[PDB]
Amino acid sequence: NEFLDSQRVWAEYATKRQEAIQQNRRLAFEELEGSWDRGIPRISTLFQR
Amino acid sequence: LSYLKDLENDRVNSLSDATLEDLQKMRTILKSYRKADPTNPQGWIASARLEEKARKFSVAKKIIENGCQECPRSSDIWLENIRLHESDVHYCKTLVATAINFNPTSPLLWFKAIDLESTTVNKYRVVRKALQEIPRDEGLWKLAVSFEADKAQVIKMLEKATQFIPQSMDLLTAYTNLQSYHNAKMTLNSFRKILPQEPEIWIISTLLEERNNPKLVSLLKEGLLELSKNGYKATLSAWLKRAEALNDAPNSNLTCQAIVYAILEWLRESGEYESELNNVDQILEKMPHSKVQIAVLKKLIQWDPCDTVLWSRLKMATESYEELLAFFQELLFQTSDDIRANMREKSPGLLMMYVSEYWKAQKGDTRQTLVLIDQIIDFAPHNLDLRFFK
Amino acid sequence: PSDSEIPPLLVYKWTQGINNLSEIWDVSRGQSAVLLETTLGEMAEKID
Amino acid sequence: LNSSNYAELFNNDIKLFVDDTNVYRVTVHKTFEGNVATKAINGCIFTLNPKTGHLFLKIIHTSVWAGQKRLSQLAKWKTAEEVSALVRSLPKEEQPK
Amino acid sequence: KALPIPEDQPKKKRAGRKFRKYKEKFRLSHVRQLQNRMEFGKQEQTVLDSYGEEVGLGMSNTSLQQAVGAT
Amino acid sequence: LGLLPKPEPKVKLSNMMSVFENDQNITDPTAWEKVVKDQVDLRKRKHLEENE
Repeated sequence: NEFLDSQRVWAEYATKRQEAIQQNRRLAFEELEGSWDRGIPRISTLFQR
Repeated sequence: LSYLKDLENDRVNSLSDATLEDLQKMRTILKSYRKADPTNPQGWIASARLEEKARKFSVAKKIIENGCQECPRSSDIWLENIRLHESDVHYCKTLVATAINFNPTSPLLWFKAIDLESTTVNKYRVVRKALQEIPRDEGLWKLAVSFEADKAQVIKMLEKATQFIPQSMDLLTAYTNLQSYHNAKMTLNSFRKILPQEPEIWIISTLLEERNNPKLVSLLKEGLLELSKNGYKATLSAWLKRAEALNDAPNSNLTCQAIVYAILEWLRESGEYESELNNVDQILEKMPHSKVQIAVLKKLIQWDPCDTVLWSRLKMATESYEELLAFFQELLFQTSDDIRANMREKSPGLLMMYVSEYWKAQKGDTRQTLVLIDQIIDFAPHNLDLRFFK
Repeated sequence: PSDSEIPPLLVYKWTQGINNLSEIWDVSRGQSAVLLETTLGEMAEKID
Repeated sequence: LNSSNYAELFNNDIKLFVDDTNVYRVTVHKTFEGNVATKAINGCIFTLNPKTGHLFLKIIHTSVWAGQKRLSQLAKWKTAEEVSALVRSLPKEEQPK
Repeated sequence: KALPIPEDQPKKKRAGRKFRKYKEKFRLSHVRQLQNRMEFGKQEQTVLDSYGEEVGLGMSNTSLQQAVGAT
Repeated sequence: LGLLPKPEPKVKLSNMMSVFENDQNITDPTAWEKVVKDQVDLRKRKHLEENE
């Protein structure tokens, strides 16, 4: 479940990033709530300080 | 004597998720803060921040908006609300609409709106609206100026900006650039001369003047005029500091030189400072291998004999990796009548330096010889140093 | 160990690879797969 | 801070005393005799740096309380806000422990 | 060499800027004292250190502070 | 095994705030200051006197 879910949520993240790029924005870590504590590495990684 | 764990090596970040119970206390505190009259605004903002951190991205949306709606009408809260909704378009737009109706006077909202709107026409429209509402916001004007591709409209915009913001320098410069005539320049000057402008605005005029690029001696005159007309605040080498960046642009360096000369003249008229000169030197040393600095040194040399300056000039030339040589030639030719005397008195290595420069320049070994001969002739008791090079 | 995979994930990946090699499972023509695993005994301990 | 640990106050660490006792000053003006006189004056927030003896005295204006309720509670919050502002103003080198 | 006769003397009683420091190195600090207190009801705050997640800050971090972030 | 003199507490302007063996330390602040400063001076003066 974790690996399949990782696969899913990273794809999702990528999509989000692409969207942001299209609309000229840094990717809002507010949007990634829901798919936050999922993925390996976690999406909590990408926005750690 | 197991010692105590150095206090400041305690564990810090990537903690466990914050406890509901814990959060509730914070919420209660924030409620108290809010309900004990609005701040007006910041209490709501604080709450929002807490929610963001807590974390939560739903409750905040529910509550913050509501809070905004009833009592407060501050730009800051609107901005916060906008931030909360990164959901690209519609909500943000709505928020903006809500804000500008209430606070049209606060630029921030307008800026936010501009940022939001992707299409260029839309952006332009927004800018126009802002202008209509708020006249003074320089940044907005600049943005407006930037947007357009055509000419007449741009010109009009510039004019409007000029009318509205009395002492925006960048805008003025842009306007000047736009019109492209000496008549135009004159008109601009006329427009400006009526306005009170003490500090350092005629620099622009000077710049405009030497757009022609051959004219250049009148620059000095203009510079001289500038300070006498204006009821001025006593400053030394501020102009130079400001000149720097300006000088660094194309077709400006020459202009800067004249200004520098004028400044020097003014200083002389006022009186010798000692510290001012030192400051100038320091400035020159900083941001080296630049032309305005060199010009200053040249001017100084013309005024009075300075071996240190000459060394400095040489150094500058080296850094550049010819101007100095040219200057020397000019000195020799325009006024060898008055220079020969001073040079003779000095009995210096200036001549030697010149010779060296010539040598460096030319492998053909005839021009240099000629120069040497001239020098020999020039010096009335003839200097000893010259002959060896020959 | 790479910096990409936690070992469970690595294992999973390996499994996937083994499945996702071209026609490994078909042995109709007597094809023989052989998945040699082994420690390199004393390796660290016997560097010159 | 106690009678005990008073000497702690004058180590080389920077500190601010914050008195919010005099924020909502209501007055009933009284001389040595004791006559009544009702009013609701301007207030203050005493903030003191006992190293330097700077006294960041925010003068709370009475305009604050016009149309306000839970007044006491509000006062505390106001004081806190003021303190925060002061802290912000202070540079990191001058800020308090 | 023998162990000393276990007697339990409390002779010292000292203190003094000079002597405090030294001893301050060995005393538990105030933040460590705070840590040693754990709030009662709550799931009390832990730092997951990779080598061992085990570690509870404890009531070092203030309630509000805990809810938000570090100190 | 004597008590021929007595040993007092060597205050300074950094101790000052922390000594309580001698009285008046918050009671009479400027008196206390005078005492402590005075003591310091004496110490210094004594040293100088010795040198002389």
